[PDB]
Amino acid sequence: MKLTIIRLEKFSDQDRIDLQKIWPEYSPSSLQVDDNHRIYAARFNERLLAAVRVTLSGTEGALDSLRVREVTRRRGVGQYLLEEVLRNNPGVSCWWMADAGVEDRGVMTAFMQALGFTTQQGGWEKCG
Ligand SMILES: CC(C)(COP(=O)(O)OP(=O)(O)OC[C@H]1O[C@@H](n2cnc3c(N)ncnc32)[C@H](O)[C@@H]1OP(=O)(O)O)[C@@H](O)C(=O)NCCC(=O)NCCS
Repeated sequence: MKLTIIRLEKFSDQDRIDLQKIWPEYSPSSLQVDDNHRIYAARFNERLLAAVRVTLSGTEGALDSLRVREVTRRRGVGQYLLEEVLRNNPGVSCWWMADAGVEDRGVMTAFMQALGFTTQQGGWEKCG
């Protein structure tokens, strides 16, 4: 079982629907990425199991939003994905994770602490 993390360089209307299924509060924008704003899609067996948006502004890593499917509250997928990103993106020493006003942040921080992130003055930081 390997989580296939794909980079969303092109958005079909099929992807469009499933993305809105992951973010039911998000009105369908243009869905437009660049070499900095990089949206990665973790598809486990063809289907979206997790979605994360990382804005690599230069060599700085800004992690905004991350949603794994609700049922996947413990299946390695989340940490696997985060580690995978940090293992395939070298040089980026400053990983900054936004809180995004998430209320499941209690659970999120528990995930963060057990994975290897620290909370500093308004968000999670991982310099390394
Ligand atoms: C929270 C969430 C990431 C758990 O997803 P996941 O892919 O199962 O995460 P993992 O399986 O990698 O993490 C389980 C590990 O995280 C840590 N952890 C601690 N508390 C945890 C918790 N309450 N839930 C999940 N992981 C937790 C542990 O180290 C655990 O390791 P273990 O399985 O060996 O015990 C998933 O439910 C999710 O993404 N939901 C929220 C998406 C969302 O709405 N986010 C807002 C973006 S605005």
